[PDB]
Amino acid sequence: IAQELRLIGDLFNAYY
Amino acid sequence: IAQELRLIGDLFNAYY
Amino acid sequence: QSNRELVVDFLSYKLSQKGYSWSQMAAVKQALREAGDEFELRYRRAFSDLTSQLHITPGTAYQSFEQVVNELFRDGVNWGRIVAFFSFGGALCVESVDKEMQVLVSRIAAWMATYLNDHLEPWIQENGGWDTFVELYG
Amino acid sequence: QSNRELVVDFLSYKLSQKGYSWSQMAAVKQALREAGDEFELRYRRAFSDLTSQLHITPGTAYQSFEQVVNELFRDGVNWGRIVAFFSFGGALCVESVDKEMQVLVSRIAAWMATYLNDHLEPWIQENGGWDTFVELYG
Repeated sequence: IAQELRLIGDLFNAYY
Repeated sequence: IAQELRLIGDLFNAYY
Repeated sequence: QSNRELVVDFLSYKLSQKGYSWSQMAAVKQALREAGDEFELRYRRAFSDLTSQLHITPGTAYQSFEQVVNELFRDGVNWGRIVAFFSFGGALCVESVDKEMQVLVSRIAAWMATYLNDHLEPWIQENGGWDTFVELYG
Repeated sequence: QSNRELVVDFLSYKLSQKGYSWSQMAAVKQALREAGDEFELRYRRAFSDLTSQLHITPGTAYQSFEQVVNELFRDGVNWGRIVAFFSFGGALCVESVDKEMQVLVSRIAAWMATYLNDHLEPWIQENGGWDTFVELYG
């Protein structure tokens, strides 16, 4: 769960 | 506006 | 305290998305949001859109507000009318801002809160409080 | 004060329905609600539903919470991760209650608010505060 949250989290941040 | 609000208002109350 | 506000909000939101409630002050807020949506709908189909009907002359917003409200509860109070009270106030804040009169928004909130406290609260207490309102509007 | 709360809520709601904002503390709350909805979506499609993945052993909820959070921000902080932080906490409150463990809901809120204050706030201040977060998530 921890790694998965980091992924979409980092994908969100890089998206903007 | 006043009479109209009273209508739907009273229709709501009687509905339940 | 701002940080906890953000946490209690969102958590309330996510709990409501699953039919749950953070507190049953939050269920009151939720039920009233939904009620206002339904009211503004059945008002729209039966007549016109509530916000479109609003045409506020400058420096007459208080008089306009107090006139409709005092007439709404002239002969009595009930839950459906209190819903109308909130929706009308909401429509007035939205009609303001639209006409670049944002200053009125805080003033309207003060008019609503004051009228709710002094005039409507006593009725609300005798009729089982806001908890009752949620039962009828589940 | 409960009556004004009901008025500021709803008014915030009705203003948001028309792309307006009561205050830009309310825009933060709004933007964060939406962000959490989008996060929980792209998390679901890419993997599994976040809430389903949760399986809380009794009396281990704090350890479970602190483990994921401390790992999430192990090497840094960013807005997208703070979104994950809220969503995960939200999923945990929803996974609780489901298993009849409502007592945890308030405790989770305390864990989130505390961690937000002590550990995340300093980062938030240096990166232009919560106002910046709203610009990126309009």
